[PDB]
Amino acid sequence: EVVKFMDVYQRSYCHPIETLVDIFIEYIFKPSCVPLMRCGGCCNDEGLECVPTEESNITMQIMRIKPHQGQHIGEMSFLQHNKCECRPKK
Amino acid sequence: EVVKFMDVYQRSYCHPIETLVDIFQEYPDEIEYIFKPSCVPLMRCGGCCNDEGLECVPTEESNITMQIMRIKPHQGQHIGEMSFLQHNKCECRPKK
Amino acid sequence: RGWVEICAADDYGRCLTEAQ
Amino acid sequence: RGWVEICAADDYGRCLTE
Repeated sequence: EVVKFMDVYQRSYCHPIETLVDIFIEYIFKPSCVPLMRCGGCCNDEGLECVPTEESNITMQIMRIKPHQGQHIGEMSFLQHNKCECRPKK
Repeated sequence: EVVKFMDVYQRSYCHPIETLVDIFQEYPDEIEYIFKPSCVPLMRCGGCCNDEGLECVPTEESNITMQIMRIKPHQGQHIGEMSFLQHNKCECRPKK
Repeated sequence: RGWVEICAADDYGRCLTEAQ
Repeated sequence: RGWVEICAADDYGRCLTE
């Protein structure tokens, strides 16, 4: 039926949100995209933007496939946004 | 803690995911107004497919109603209901 | 698309009350 | 970048040795 103002306001405010980010002729990676925390959402006025303020890395198993020839599990390290702030644009 | 392949794969496959969408994308002709918040959380198709000849697109859509504040600079503000597009179902379909 | 008025509101998004 | 091999795997991502 209707999402209430307080809830729209809180859920939309600048924070880390799960984002499916593509990893990038010989190999295919699977999956080709990973789920990572990325700063998003909005701030109280158009002069402010949501930016990352604390970042860290997360390791995930990714399969590397050489089609019709082989397929190996490997680890890859990706960037995470742990914390975000609204700051003046420029 | 290393995320195991099975979890990375299930979590990133094509599906509707909460996306923070600016309101001007859905309401572009509203330059006389400031909306607050200026963006809203919506389910939109995201994620990847198993083949590069497929693409993650919506296969069922509907609208969702949210209470938004609409500000007229120097002339007060009102709360109202606005309606936004959301994706209910998504599939990996041939690019064609 | 579309707007359905609910109320005139304060700066916090809470509806204003009538004076009388 | 920096993909580090762990093992040859099956279709489910399990090492073939598993």
